[PDB]
Amino acid sequence: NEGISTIPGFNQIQFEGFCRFIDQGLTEELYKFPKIEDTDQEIEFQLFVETYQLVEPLIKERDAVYESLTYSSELYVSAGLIWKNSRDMQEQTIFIGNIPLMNSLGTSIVNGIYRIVINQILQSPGIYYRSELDHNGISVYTGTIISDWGGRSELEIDRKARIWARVSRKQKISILVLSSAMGLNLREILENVCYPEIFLSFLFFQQRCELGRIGRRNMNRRLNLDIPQNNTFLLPRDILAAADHLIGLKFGMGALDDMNHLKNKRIRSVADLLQDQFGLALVRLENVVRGTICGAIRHKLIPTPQNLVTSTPLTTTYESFFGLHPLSQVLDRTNPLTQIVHGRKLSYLGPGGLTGRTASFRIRDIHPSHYGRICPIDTSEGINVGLIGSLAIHARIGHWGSLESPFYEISERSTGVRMLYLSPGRDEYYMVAAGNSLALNQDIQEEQVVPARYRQEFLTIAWEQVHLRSIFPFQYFSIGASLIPFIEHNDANRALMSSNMQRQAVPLSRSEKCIVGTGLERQAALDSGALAIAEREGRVVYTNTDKILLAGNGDILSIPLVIYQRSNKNTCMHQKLQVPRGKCIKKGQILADGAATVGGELALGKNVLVAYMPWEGYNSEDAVLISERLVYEDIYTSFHIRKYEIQTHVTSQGPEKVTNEIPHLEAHLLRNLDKNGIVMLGSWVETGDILVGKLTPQSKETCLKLPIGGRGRVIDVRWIQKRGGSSYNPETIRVYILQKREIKVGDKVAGRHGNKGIISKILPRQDMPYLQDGRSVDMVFNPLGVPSRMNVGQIFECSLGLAGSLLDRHYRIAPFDERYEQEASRKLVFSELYEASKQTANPWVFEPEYPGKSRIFDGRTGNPFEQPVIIGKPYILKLIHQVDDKIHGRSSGHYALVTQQPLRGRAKQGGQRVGEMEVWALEGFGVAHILQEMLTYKSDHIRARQEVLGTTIIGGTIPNPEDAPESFRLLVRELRSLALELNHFLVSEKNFQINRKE
Amino acid sequence: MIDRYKHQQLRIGSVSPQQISAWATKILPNGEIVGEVTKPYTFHYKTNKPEKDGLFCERIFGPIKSGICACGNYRVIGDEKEDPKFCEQCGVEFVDSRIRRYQMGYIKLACPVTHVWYLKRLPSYIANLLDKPLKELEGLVYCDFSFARPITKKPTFLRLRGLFEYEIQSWKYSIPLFFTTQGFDTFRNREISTGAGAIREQLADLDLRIIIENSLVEWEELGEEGHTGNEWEDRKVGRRKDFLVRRVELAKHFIRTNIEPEWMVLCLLPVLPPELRPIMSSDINELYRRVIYRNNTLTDLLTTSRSTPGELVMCQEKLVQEAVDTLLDNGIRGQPMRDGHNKVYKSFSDVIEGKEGRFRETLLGKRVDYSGRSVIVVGPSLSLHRCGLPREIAIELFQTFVIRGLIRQHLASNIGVAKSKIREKEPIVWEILQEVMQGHPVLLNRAPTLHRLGIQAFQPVLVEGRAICLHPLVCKGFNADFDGDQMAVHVPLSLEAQVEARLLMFSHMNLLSPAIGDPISVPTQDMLIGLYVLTSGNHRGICVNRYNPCNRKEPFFSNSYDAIGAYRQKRINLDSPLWLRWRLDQRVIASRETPIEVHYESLGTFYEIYGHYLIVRSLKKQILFIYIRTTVGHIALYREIEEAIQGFSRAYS
Amino acid sequence: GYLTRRLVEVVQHIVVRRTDCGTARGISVSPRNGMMPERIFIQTLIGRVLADDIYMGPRCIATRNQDIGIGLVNRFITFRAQPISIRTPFTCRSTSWICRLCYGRSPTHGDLVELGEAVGIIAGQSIGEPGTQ
Amino acid sequence: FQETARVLAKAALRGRIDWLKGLKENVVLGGVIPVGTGFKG
Amino acid sequence: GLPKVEQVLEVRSVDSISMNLEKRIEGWNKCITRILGIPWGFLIGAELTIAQSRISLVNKIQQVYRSQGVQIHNRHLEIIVRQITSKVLVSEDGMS
DNA sequence: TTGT
DNA sequence: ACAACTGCGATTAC
RNA sequence: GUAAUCGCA
Ligand SMILES: [Mg+2]
Ligand SMILES: [Zn+2]
Repeated sequence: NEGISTIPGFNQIQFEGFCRFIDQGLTEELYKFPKIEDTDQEIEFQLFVETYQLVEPLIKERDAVYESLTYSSELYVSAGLIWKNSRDMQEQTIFIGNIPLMNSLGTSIVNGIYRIVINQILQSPGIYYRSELDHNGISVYTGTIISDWGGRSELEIDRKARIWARVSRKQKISILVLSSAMGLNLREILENVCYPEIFLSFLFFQQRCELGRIGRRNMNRRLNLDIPQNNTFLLPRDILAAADHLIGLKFGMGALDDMNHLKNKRIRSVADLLQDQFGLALVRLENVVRGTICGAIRHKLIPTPQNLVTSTPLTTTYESFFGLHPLSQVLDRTNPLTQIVHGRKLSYLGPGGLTGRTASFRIRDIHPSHYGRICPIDTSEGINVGLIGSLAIHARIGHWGSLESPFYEISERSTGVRMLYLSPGRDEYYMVAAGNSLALNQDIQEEQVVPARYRQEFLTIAWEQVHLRSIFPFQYFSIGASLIPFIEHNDANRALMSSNMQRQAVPLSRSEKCIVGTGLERQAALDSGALAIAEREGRVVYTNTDKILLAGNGDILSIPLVIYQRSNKNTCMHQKLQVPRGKCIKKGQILADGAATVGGELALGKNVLVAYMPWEGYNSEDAVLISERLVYEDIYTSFHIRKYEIQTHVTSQGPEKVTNEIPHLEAHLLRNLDKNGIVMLGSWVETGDILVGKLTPQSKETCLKLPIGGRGRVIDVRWIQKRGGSSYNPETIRVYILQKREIKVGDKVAGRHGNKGIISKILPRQDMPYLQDGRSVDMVFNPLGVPSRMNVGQIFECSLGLAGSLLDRHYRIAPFDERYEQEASRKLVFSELYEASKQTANPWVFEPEYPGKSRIFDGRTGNPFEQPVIIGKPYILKLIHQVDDKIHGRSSGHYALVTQQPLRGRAKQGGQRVGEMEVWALEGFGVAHILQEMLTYKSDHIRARQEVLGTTIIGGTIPNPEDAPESFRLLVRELRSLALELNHFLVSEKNFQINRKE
Repeated sequence: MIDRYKHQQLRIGSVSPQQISAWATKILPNGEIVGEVTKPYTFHYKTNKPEKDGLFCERIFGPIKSGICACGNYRVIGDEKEDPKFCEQCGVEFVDSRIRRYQMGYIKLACPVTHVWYLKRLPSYIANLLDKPLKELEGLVYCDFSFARPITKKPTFLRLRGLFEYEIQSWKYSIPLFFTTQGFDTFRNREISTGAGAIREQLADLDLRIIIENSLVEWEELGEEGHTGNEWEDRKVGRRKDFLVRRVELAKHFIRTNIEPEWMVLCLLPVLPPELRPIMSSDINELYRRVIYRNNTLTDLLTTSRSTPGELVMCQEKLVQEAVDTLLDNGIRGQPMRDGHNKVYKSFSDVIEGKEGRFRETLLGKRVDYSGRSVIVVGPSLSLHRCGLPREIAIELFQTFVIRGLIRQHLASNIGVAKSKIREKEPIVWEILQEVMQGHPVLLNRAPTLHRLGIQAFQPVLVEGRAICLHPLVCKGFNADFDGDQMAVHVPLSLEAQVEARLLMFSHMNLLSPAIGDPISVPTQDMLIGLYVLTSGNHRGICVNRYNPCNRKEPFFSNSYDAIGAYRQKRINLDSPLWLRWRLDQRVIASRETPIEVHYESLGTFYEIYGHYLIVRSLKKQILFIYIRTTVGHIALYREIEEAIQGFSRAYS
Repeated sequence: GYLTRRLVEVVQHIVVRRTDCGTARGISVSPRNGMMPERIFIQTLIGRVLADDIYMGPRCIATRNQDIGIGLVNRFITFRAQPISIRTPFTCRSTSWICRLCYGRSPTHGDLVELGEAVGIIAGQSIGEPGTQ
Repeated sequence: FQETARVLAKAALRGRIDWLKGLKENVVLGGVIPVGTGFKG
Repeated sequence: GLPKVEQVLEVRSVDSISMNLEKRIEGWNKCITRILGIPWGFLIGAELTIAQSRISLVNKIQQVYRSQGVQIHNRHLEIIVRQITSKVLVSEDGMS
């Protein structure tokens, strides 16, 4: 009913999954709970499943995220306990536990953390019929039956009939024996099966037969069976049929099954995981009920139903699931695009799925079945390549667990038009043509030829024979790839790089829309969740920075805005009002604009003038030369907020005490602290200052200091008293600093077309090359990247952007504009440039001799360059990786307790690692002393290291260490714990004496 | 040429229980012996203090603090005044607490245990020495059985002489009552033994010479006609022969290695030093507590009464041996023995073996002090020996050197004032930092260090930024592109290391790849484009002229300097042809083509016009003038190379 | 990465520790044996040390213990030399170490490998690094 | 390098003696490697 | 390519490296026992097998590297090869 | 898983 | 039974 | 201090 005439919601998948869960999965799980009766009198407690009612959360989301509490709902079910002596059943409602609730965006709040549930792709239960060719002889044919639990009832055939099951570890097993054990009398078996001559010539249980509803259906499909859907059990007729098909495969009457086909796979959504978690929680609850009944019998007391049930199992189960499950990950909130793209991921790796190493090559390639249902250019780069992928824009999840795609039906009928979400297996038996119909050759139009898809193949057929047509432009891609303008002119390899780099953008202090776009930024910003959308019609009577008042139908609703908040990836979140006071807004329109969004469209970068030429080497490899205008005009300024927290953990000996007056500290510090041991709001701090001062008696000084690189204003501090832990808990003090970061040498910039670079010099505007207009270019890029990485759409974008800037237009172009004609992008770009040149009379914009190229001058000398250069205004983004974060340096500070090597990590102030591939290079160069120094006194030799500082301060020569490092000594100790000795035992060549080194 | 003889020989072997005892045994001043671990307790309850005679005991291992003791009185080691080495009240010695790192312990085991490596590996050394099958030994170790004759060097009255006794149903109650009960206990060891005494008696009472003799005899017997038989029989004969050869080799090695097979069964188990397993609590220590608990329960059951049931003590012996197996090496038997959270326990074999094991993670790879990483950018005006280095990294790398500089000059009195001045970012600190590293070499390196050119050496130049500048021509070596790559920095402290870095590891000394000896540092992307534009040429044929010149180049320059000046003054274009006079060199590479036209006048001077040059001569066969036809690009490249060579030669003097 | 690691281990020990080991045997390199590729023959001869004198009539083109160069290879292919005896790590008299003459010219600078150089590691890296392509 | 425990048990039972004429042997021991400047001539 | 490089170096089977090489090796192993007697048959067979295996092992690796344009010097391949072909296996018949 |  | 790239950095969960 | 997960080049 929805998504067949417009782009569906990006978060509709999680929405419908959570809805189906709450609708049916809770009741289905509550139905299967057993009747607790563990006694001689058989005192029985029961839960009335019909009286299942969830309750609204006691706290709001804005309070859960603030107080680090979970956002859940209360499950109340009426229960009846029939006592043995009372001979009656008292009925009361019990609080089983809390069930987490999902937001409209798909995210859940557990312990104050935003977490998303990534979907998993698992093979569907069924019969599979693979084959394998033997080294010598005929090819072996095998049929595997897959169960919901994961049972494998294999069947094999040798050169003879030899219908042997591979269930047993032994050589083989008799299929006739299995059929006789099933119930067959050895006569009806041969009577029912086809080709009975072959069968007659040849002369644990619950989990294998636990076929799902899906399993039943599939079994019926492959092996024609009329077994009702309800009977989801491995019937012997199914086995008989399986055998029949297997023998038939030997004579050529069969078709093997492709296990990479989607129709053979199921998708597990948040509902499937929540249902299993609820079942496990119910099992734990039944165990706890049995235990408390056993205890009440020991204490000679018949208790009320409330006394039996405790709220622990449900809460602890859901908490452990959200905390430790491999398919529950924290939401990435670097930019609004990440929030939406995170919930569309489909993963092969997971609990019950292929591990990175396990996955065969075949698993990781596109299968023709993935067309329109999965993204063919969005994967995870690394060892898990081809195992983590996204979900198509127009896809939906089906009733049977299969992803479905929208296909138009061009076949003539009563309606003559349909949009059907065909499942993966069904679209194979259809002629799907993605081409247009704008061709006439003096014959009827239906006689024209067009490429089409049939039986997982490509072929050319007449328009009379095509049943389906793929009209939607964004049907075969995902949100990440669809945001790439002119994607047809870019290589498929660079598309993945561009999709990955769009995810890294940092929201800037100011936002500007893109001149050239694909038109998906609107719905992206709509479904991102960082936008204020009204839920009621009315008028905006009052406008304020903190809140917005919307008066409608005699009711006033207040919407709270976000003012300089902090995301999970240290990126600022802020919202600004868009609508003025006194205008009407419908239910759905935009009230305010969040970060990285202006005018309701996603805006992850800026539009700057760009020239493609080499400049004095500053552009070698990939490197960008940028002007100072981007610096002193705050074009790429961004705000980053980092949090630091230390809990006041109360030890058994003494609790921690927070005092401002702490001795043994210099007077230059502690200025920011208040009367209480905490920094004040609005205080500028730097590296090595004290944020929270604690006496820590148990006295000492476990304080909070700033690390290297932390220089920002203290925006807010929170004193968080922790409760609900069944006992007094430590208070938490969270400080927040805001670091304004400008664009600097070493920062990464990127373009939507896969172009990435690192700034190398900030030249002034006077030295920058200027156009014939007189304006200096903002950035200069290397023109040799285009033939290397094969990105041609960037040129188009630059030019169209120049044209737009001059004519004050914004172009939202759907991909694959060459379906209309040939060189449609080129025609559009050249036409818009000419118009700009005519309207604003700048002849330079369109040069008839070389369209799209102009001749610029040098800022230094003032002489024109020989060849023309490309001048445009592309959309450049600033990436999260920044130099400040990557800078690091260690002299001699801290060591590991056991290894005694220097520590790891930039935050921990640790050195760099000399691996085996570097020791090899050092040995090849022949630098023995450098290797020895690095392996002993710069790393592990405690005495030598202690002496190094003294020798360097005094200035004396550092002697060569002769003792063994701590790593070797450790080995000796370990090996001798393993009862193995190790002695150096050096022998002097002078006097032939053995000397042990300890 | 007598070489410098260095002789170092590491040695490994099985250690006797006496040595593992002497690794821990120590004699206090009072006269007690310390070293035995007997209690599973690691630390006190809500006191965070080491428990006595425990896994972390101060008495047996050492004090937890330097100069402090568990008794409560601090002392100074090495003082002039006489001080007792160890407190009379408390066993802990007054020493620096580094000993806890290097000090070992040992738990005495009432019932012996068998090493997992020797027993349960597919090649079983115990099953090799004792010709008894591996299944029999694994049973006798794990499943209650009996071995009839474990001693062959003592008198034996009973004539059982059996390999595996599957049951004790044989009459033994009438035999024990008949003999004095103490007497029965005395000879039961020579009689049927069970669990861990039979293996030790077989390994101890054994003659390796008789073993090699019998194995050689059986080898000589077999192989006469086994190959003639079927493949199965030949395979069995071959496997037996290989087993016999391995037995011979093991016995021959045991004869002359001062190592006894008795040490394969562990009477006493060593305990790792406490610091190496610091409690946060480790599994090592969890398994240690488990084996300690099981061993003390076994000792209690043994010391309680001899009339105790054999089943209980045997089951506790099996539990002790399984705990010892899980401690030493888990996973060889195939049983994971997970924790309370269904997680497998780590063992010493898992610690040593693995990529993340002891060897590869620690010994062959480690991190160093004096190191920093940052992103890399192009510095296109640097020399092959110079590299741009940020100041915030240099101040941390060379911090000790600038401290020494502040101490030497009258700028800082002490180390603290100098460190405070360095933290304050005073201007003199940067001057001292510059003066410090003018002759110091920096070792840059990259994470994918595939070849030997991944690590090189440069001269650090102080820059104002956060990005490490690198020379462009040196990028190929590091496979570096400025798209986000990062690099590390290393400072050689010793003078020998500085000499090595400055002489061997510099870029000017490594210009040829070690694969085929080809130039690795060459113009790649933009310099190649510039050179190609310089030396490309000019439009020669129909491109330069619209009509044939038959119906109907111009500039003549005496010096290359004049042509370059005219190009700088925009008089002539880059590709514009010209004539350049040469001083009798004829070094221009060209095709072997005869003159296209030769003009000979009456007086004797003949002009020879070639494709790219004109050579005027006279009647005396004397080359009067030579004019080369080229462009400013070729002469510019030639002049820049020649002037580079000449400037190098002049600067040498 | 995996291939680069294993190779280094096998040949890690080898280091040039002798100027000459005394071997009188050398492999015979002839073009017609392997279809006579000129470039491959030149690459094979360049960098090796001769183990036997090459005579074209009374004159000796190159004697023993001499390092072949591009000019010598060109003279050999011009004079159509018969199978040439050169030194190689195969004809060395030891497996733990090699000598300067058996190894030949150093790839780094262009002279005999100096004593103390570890050629084993170098070869492993020179084989592993181009394995990416 | 691949089977640490096996070769360790084998060398322990045999009693092997290793003379540090290799690079990784001195690397583990933390000493001067007999290569280049570490080769005494 | 690179999988073929790994294969030759780890000599899993001599048929993998070449069929002609395995044929010649088994032919020598069979025939050389007849002629040249006991003391001068094993040595000459070992030398012939070493020569043929080294020549083969190199030619294969160098061809695999040159098919893609990678130019490597035969010396580096030789050092490694020597180690592969530097040990001998005593037969089961002789024990002393 | 893939092969050893 | 054994092994299957090198390192770095970030987070949360114990 | 260890895991899980993602990213980086
Ligand atoms: Mg790169
Ligand atoms: Zn296009």
